[PDB]
Amino acid sequence: VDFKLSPSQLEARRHAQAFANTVLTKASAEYSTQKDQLSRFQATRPFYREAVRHGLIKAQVPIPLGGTMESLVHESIILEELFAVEPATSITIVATALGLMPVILCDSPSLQEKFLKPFISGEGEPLASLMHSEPNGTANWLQKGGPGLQTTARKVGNEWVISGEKLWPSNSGGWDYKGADLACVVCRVSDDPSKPQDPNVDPATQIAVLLVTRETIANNKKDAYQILGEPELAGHITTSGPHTRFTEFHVPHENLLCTPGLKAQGLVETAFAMSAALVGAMAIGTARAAFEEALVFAKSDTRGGSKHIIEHQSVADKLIDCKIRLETSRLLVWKAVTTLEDEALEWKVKLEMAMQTKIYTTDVAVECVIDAMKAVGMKSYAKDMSFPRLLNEVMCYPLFDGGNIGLRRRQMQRVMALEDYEPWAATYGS
Amino acid sequence: VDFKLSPSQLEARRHAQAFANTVLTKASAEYSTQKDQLSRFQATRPFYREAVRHGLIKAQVPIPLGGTMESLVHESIILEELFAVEPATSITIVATALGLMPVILCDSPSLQEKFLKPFISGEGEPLASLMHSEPNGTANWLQKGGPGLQTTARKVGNEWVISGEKLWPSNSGGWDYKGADLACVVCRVSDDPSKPQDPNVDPATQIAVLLVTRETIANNKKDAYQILGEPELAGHITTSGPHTRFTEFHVPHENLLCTPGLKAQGLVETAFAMSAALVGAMAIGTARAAFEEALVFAKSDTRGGSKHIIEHQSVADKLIDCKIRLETSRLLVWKAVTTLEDEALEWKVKLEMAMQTKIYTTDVAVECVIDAMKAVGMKSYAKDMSFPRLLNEVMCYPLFDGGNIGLRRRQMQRVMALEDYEPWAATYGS
Amino acid sequence: VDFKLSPSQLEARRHAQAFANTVLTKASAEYSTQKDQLSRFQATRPFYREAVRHGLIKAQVPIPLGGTMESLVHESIILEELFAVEPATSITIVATALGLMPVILCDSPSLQEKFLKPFISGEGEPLASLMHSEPNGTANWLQKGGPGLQTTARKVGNEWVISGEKLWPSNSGGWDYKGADLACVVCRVSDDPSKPQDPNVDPATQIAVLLVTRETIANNKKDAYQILGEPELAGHITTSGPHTRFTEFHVPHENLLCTPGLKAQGLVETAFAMSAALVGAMAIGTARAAFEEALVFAKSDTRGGSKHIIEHQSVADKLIDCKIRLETSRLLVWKAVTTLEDEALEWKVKLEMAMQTKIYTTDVAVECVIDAMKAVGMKSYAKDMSFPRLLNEVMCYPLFDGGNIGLRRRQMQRVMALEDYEPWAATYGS
Amino acid sequence: VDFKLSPSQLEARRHAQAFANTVLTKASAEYSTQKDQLSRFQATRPFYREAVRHGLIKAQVPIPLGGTMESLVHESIILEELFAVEPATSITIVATALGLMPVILCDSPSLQEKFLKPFISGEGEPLASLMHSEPNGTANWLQKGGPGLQTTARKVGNEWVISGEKLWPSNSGGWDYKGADLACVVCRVSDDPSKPQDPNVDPATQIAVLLVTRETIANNKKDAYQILGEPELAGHITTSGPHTRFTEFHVPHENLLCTPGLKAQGLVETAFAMSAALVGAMAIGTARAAFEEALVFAKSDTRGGSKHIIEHQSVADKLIDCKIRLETSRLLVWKAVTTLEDEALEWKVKLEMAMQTKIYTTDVAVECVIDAMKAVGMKSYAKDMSFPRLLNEVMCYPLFDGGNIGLRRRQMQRVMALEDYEPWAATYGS
Ligand SMILES: [C][C]([C]([C])[N+](=O)[O-])N1=C2C(=O)[N]C(=O)N=C2N([C][C]([O])[C]([O])[C]([O])[C]OP([O])(=O)OP([O])(=O)O[C][C]2O[C](N3[C]=NC4=C3N=[C]N=C4[N])[C]([O])[C]2[O])C2=[C]C([C])=C([C])[C]=C21
Ligand SMILES: [C][C]([C]([C])[N+](=O)[O-])N1=C2C(=O)[N]C(=O)N=C2N([C][C]([O])[C]([O])[C]([O])[C]OP([O])(=O)OP([O])(=O)O[C][C]2O[C](N3[C]=NC4=C3N=[C]N=C4[N])[C]([O])[C]2[O])C2=[C]C([C])=C([C])[C]=C21
Ligand SMILES: [C][C]([C]([C])[N+](=O)[O-])N1=C2C(=O)[N]C(=O)N=C2N([C][C]([O])[C]([O])[C]([O])[C]OP([O])(=O)OP([O])(=O)O[C][C]2O[C](N3[C]=NC4=C3N=[C]N=C4[N])[C]([O])[C]2[O])C2=[C]C([C])=C([C])[C]=C21
Ligand SMILES: [C][C]([C]([C])[N+](=O)[O-])N1=C2C(=O)[N]C(=O)N=C2N([C][C]([O])[C]([O])[C]([O])[C]OP([O])(=O)OP([O])(=O)O[C][C]2O[C](N3[C]=NC4=C3N=[C]N=C4[N])[C]([O])[C]2[O])C2=[C]C([C])=C([C])[C]=C21
Repeated sequence: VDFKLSPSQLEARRHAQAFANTVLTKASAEYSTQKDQLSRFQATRPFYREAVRHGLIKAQVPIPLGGTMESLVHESIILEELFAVEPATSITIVATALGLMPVILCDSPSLQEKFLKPFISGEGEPLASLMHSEPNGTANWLQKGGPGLQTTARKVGNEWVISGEKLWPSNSGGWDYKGADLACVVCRVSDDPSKPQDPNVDPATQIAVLLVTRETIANNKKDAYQILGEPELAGHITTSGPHTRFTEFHVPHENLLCTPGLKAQGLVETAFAMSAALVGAMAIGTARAAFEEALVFAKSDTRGGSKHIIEHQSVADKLIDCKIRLETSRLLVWKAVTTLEDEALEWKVKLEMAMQTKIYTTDVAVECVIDAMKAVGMKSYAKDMSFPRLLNEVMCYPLFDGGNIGLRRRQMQRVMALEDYEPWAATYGS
Repeated sequence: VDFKLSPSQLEARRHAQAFANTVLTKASAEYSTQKDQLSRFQATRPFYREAVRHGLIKAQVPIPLGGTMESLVHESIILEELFAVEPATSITIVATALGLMPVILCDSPSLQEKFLKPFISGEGEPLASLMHSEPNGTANWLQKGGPGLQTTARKVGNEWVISGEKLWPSNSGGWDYKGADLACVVCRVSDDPSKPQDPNVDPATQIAVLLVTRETIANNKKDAYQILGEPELAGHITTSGPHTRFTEFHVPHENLLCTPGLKAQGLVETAFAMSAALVGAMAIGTARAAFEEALVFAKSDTRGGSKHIIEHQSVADKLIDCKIRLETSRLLVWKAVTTLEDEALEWKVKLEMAMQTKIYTTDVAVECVIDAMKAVGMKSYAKDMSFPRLLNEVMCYPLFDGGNIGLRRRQMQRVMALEDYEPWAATYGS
Repeated sequence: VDFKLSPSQLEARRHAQAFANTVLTKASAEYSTQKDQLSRFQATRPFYREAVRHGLIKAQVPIPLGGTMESLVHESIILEELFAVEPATSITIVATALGLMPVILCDSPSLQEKFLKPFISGEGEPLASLMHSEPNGTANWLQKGGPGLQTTARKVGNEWVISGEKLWPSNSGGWDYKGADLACVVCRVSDDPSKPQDPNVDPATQIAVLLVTRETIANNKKDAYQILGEPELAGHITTSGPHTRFTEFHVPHENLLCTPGLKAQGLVETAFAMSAALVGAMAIGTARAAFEEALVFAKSDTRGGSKHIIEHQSVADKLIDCKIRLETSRLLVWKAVTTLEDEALEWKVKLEMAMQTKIYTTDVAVECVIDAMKAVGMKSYAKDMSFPRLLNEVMCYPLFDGGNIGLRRRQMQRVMALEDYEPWAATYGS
Repeated sequence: VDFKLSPSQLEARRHAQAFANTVLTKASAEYSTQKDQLSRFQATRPFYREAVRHGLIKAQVPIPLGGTMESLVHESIILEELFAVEPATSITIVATALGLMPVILCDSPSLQEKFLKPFISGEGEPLASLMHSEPNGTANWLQKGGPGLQTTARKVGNEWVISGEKLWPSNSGGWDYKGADLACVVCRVSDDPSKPQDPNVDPATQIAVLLVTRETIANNKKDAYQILGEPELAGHITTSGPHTRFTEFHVPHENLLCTPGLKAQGLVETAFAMSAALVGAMAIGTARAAFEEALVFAKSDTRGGSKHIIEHQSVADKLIDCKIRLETSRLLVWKAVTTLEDEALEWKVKLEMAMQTKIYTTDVAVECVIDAMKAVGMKSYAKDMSFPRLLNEVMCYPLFDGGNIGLRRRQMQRVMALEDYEPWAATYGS
């Protein structure tokens, strides 16, 4: 085994560092002057445009599909660098990547070519979004005997009609709330939403994914697609994840990601599994920023003492703990993404590895930021340092992209409970 | 041994609750429309004025001195209730109480009856502040051979001349930056601030506390007392702890709190030890609000499932951990405050108990808020819930009023290292 | 609010200390030469006798019933001192107290008078045991639809026939496997053992507690009561809790503790709820012994350095954390035992407090011992120090007397799930 | 970046598993009957003999030196499989590897060829030991101005005379207390052991390593080399780490490992850094055995419930936490040993990675065994399950091979304090 980065991986890092260093660094000056979530988001459009220009959006699509993605390892390296500087715009990129994953994973060349085109063109500010989350929650969306998703779809002729509400999906409403360039709406098939989901059926067999573009939205009545609100977040204040309501929203049958059922649910699961693995790079990035800033401070400040505070064991212990969390996190992420790319491995093995990664990396990231603040002391509580922003943003990772308590841990539990569970299949094989 | 509350204490809670729900609840609507810390602080004045009218300020001065204080247990019960609703103004009350303690503890009836007059009248909005913290830090202010406090004082004629800068002292500048009604400036005696502190002289033996009032500031040149800035805090955004600079600031000798040296340092230590214990009440209040909001949510929301999330063991485990943290914390606080009033115990014993409380309560309060958020899930990240504000505010406790890593733990370590260390003196007597 | 110990409580500690230092300290030299669990337990008999003579068994019975129990706080204080020195015999005293509680709590004066007699006489060495635990576990014994207790009682004429196996009940077989002087066998009423429990009837309504004595066993066939094995434990190597098999074991109807059903289940719950609060005293005692031995070592050993290791911040941090855990634990236990004795509080509130105590104290105790060993270093791993023993014994508390994960946390979760759940009822009343 | 294993690495795992299953599993039945440490240690000799015959000893010496070690990753895999079954003998192999390390790392083919010969012959049961640890401790053996090592050496004619005592060195005395086939005694140069170390000279410059064989001991007076005792350990009851007291022990000048000073200290530091990295493999092996035993139990036992306990979220949470700690640990170890073999990275980087590994893996392994026990419940406390043994064995890891609190963390803190500290050098290059 080896951990020596290839020339292209080293370049991806270099390129990624130069980007946010010369681009993202100027982001705050713009959105910091906005009064609301949406305004802040829109203020980042120019920076997203640059991301596109630098080919960071095209890098989210596989080469075989006209993109420039090299591997999940390159992507993890790039994300770490971006989040280590500015999550703004960087989060918009990962959001788009998620929105594209279902199409990238489906087995319909014509569908991919048609919907991925604006993302591989390298121009404009194409936004993608995987609309799954709902106001009532989704941790139990696959619970047999449960209500199931409240966003339902029914086939009426050569088209589908969507009804329901979504909440949290990133960039779902695009820059101007008239829809994202591409949205994968996850729905539960139901000819009559008024009637509860059959408690005897497997919820996964009721899943359908409908591709919704700005064109789709413009072909519908205005009251068929509307944004009820834009949540004000504690951190990631420039991100958009509106509360959207679909009322008799018509979608062409040609926009069906795939045959409703297990195949559709499998695509959503695969997309979220790959995302869970990459979320680690985001947590590491944010946590690393705190660590390096505390490290720099501890090695150059005595706090009125006779020596740099890093000389005090208690301070060093905190920093040591931070370093270890980051190091173990990155290794787990790399192992996860590489495991996901190993065709010879069973999906259950890949899913477990991805779940572990998301759970661990997001939990310790919070601890790392807090410990860094304790080591720095009172000064870390003022806005003149990065810590205030970092705490609010790191607290999002353990909650988003499938909270650890309600979703990820449960998905992992399920796999571990299987009779043929192979604990170390991803390491020593079978 | 018993824990039953007396009618006096039960009344304190009710009054604290009534005040917090009638006055404090309306604070947000006022300071939320302000742009900066200072403006947000000034916006809380009408609320501080109401606190004074409710005798909350006079309740910070012991009856013998003209106040109406009943006990530290009453004060803790009050603080828990106030902070469980709105830290704004509440933090101002505790700040004034701290700046008052030095005078309350000194054995000079003359200074007391003179400088405690405006705080017991029950009129206006008198602010007191203990100016100790400095821009370079204070965790090593007593280290032998170190730089020592940067705020020095020298005797010139029949008055003292202060030179140096202070940073973080609450309400130190007052409502209009013209100085707090009463300020206890902690300085290091030095005839020449140009030369470093004598490395062969014990720092504590050179500590002096000068009382500075608005009048004192008015009797000096405008450039002798200047506010250099107001730090933007991540939490407790309505507090004021400016960066003050003293330049040949002349103070009457009659304003010396006590003899310079160990007696002055003792007053400061004692004041900070008492506040350190009461901080636990503030931490509990903040952490309780998070626990309760999460508890209510878990017993009323199913998150799209078939049952309330509290029925999920993982969720219950989180709520249970928060409950235990809050429970153990309140008991510790109560034990600490009582121990501090037990004149049958040596100071080292009281000190150690006070440090234990501050270290434990503030540390677990952070974990309690975070665990609660993880239980609630994604929705806890939206500002429509209290969690966003609670997280920011709670992260201040482990850092302020003497950080745990640099100050409190060191103070406790010192006592434990002593030859006559009595581990359980506060419990099973000495 | 008062933590001042009365003269009787202070006297209880002194008495326990004297007993521990004069008697318990000599136990090790006796059982250490035995090659098995039973033999080691028997070797402690000549030590239990002393406990009886000192009135330790009599102190397990309330005064109104002929005992000398002063209060649970006295018991808490006594157990801490006893376990801080030697778990041997001390655990046997706790075991007897548990086996006596059902009778102590029942509403049958005649029954109490009859069966408690040999325990309040202060003669010989009477052993009591609450036989509840079984080979298949008991965490789900009250689970509706589950198999329930595998030890069942069948009413045959004027006698009860017991069938099934018990495992873990402390000293249930007495000193010679001829049975404890008094055993409270918790059974599930079943007219036909070969048939599974009825999934339509609440398990709690089928619980019966049968009193079994050495006489009852003598009145039965030899193989109607047999010890199948004596588990070799990791710690508390002198305790007895055999695997017992009841085959057509006849028990006089008069030996029925009370009316089968909710009332019987109620007695078992209250008994285990009271012990759950007291185990905290046992955990504190074992952890205190580790902390004190690490503290003494740290204050007198430099480990080849130039100063006592307690001067190193990392060592101090460990000691500080152990002290806090011990401090918060004792306060919780006292609050719990005090709450349990408050006749003005609903059972729900008392049970909740008892669960919090058992969960917190036993969990934190394990960390306290481990941290003490890390602070001491390599030396703590040799049997020339007492850590090796403290580690194995402390690890028992989280698992025994109702495991935290399967039983205690679940009982607490249930209480919190209730619609009328009052979080702070035990502190601020209703 | 790649984690895939080569055919040789998989073969190494299969070979280790076969050896542990066909040989190590029979060790317990042999040493369990012995009464003391030495006797137990001696009972493992036949098993160590088999290890030799299986070439496991020769596999501790690099291929360029005539050994058969393929790489540190192969070694890490072998150790994990061995310790997952039986630490006995396995720990002996590890001890020998550390003892040979100083010679393996020195730049003298002549010395290497001469002293490594018995260990690569593939016959007998040769033991090696790195004698560094002492009765007074060694955490501050390099502290400037401190006592320093108490085992001193002085040059007399064409040979050296050793004076002092060693405590803990594994197999230092050999199978019959006549000495290990090879021992690297770490001494502090001093012409007069009665005089204190010069507080003006860097301790590292006075370090000397002398090679002592059974022949060396046999060529000295019986009173010059004597075992003063064999500590009884809580775990790893078959390991030997005598208390030796060199008295005017004469060693040939040619047996000097290298020139006294930083070079000698460098060899010790390097040897211990590599051991620290491999210790993680041992911790993983032990923790893995606990995890797997609890996993199997949780999937096949309902504990009197209606479903396997793994179906309970609190139980799954414990197993998930264990799995994650194991996964992150193996990855950190593989990364560490790989970093150690990277000739492109400077020492400080390799050292930092090695310390992080020892610190994380050993600490986390303890938590894993405990969580596994809490998951299984009461049954884990009985010796009919392996948990009791695993708990005692895992607790040694955080303390031995350089405790984390006194040595490892201090070594890491030293590196991080360096002005040229490159946090991510091992990952993203310099
Ligand atoms: C993530 C994403 C991004 C872009 N990235 O990728 O990075 N985003 C998104 C998108 O895109 N899309 C979608 O759809 N979405 C999203 N988001 C949202 C989120 O993710 C969500 O919401 C989450 O994650 C989920 O939620 P949660 O929280 O996890 O769940 P719920 O349902 O809500 O629940 C809550 C709670 O409760 C409990 N539970 C429940 N259930 C259960 C439980 N437990 C146990 N068991 C069971 N069964 C728990 O506690 C939970 O937690 C997003 C967001 C944001 C902010 C951003 C920025 C982005 C995004
Ligand atoms: C608190 C108060 C209030 C009002 N109350 O009472 O509630 N305030 C105040 C006042 O009033 N006054 C004064 O003076 N001040 C104040 N503040 C401020 C604070 O408190 C301070 O600043 C703190 O606490 C302190 O600081 P810290 O951080 O703790 O310390 P420093 O110096 O800074 O340091 C840092 C760090 O470093 C380290 N270290 C050092 N040294 C050492 C160490 N370690 C170890 N060892 C040693 N020796 C550590 O890490 C530390 O941490 C305030 C504030 C606020 C915010 C408010 C609101 C209020 C107030
Ligand atoms: C405790 C006692 C003493 C004397 N004191 O009090 O001190 N002892 C006894 C007596 O006396 N009696 C009786 O009866 N018993 C006894 N023991 C025994 C014990 O306690 C028992 O066994 C326990 O505690 C119970 O068990 P656990 O473990 O807790 O449960 P189980 O069933 O077995 O289970 C296990 C596990 O699994 C799981 N889970 C289940 N289920 C569930 C779960 N989770 C969740 N959820 C659900 N549902 C968990 O993980 C659990 O853990 C005793 C003992 C000993 C050792 C001694 C020394 C004494 C005694
Ligand atoms: C390890 C080894 C084996 C074989 N392997 O490799 O696996 N072994 C050995 C050998 O071989 N050799 C030698 O030499 N040794 C040995 N060992 C022993 C051990 O390792 C040692 O001893 C340890 O680790 C070290 O110790 P510690 O504990 O770490 O240190 P001290 O000095 O003792 O100390 C203690 C304590 O204190 C404190 N501190 C001190 N100092 C300081 C501190 N803190 C802070 N700072 C400073 N400066 C702390 O707390 C510490 O901890 C061994 C063993 C065993 C058991 C085995 C089985 C084997 C072996």
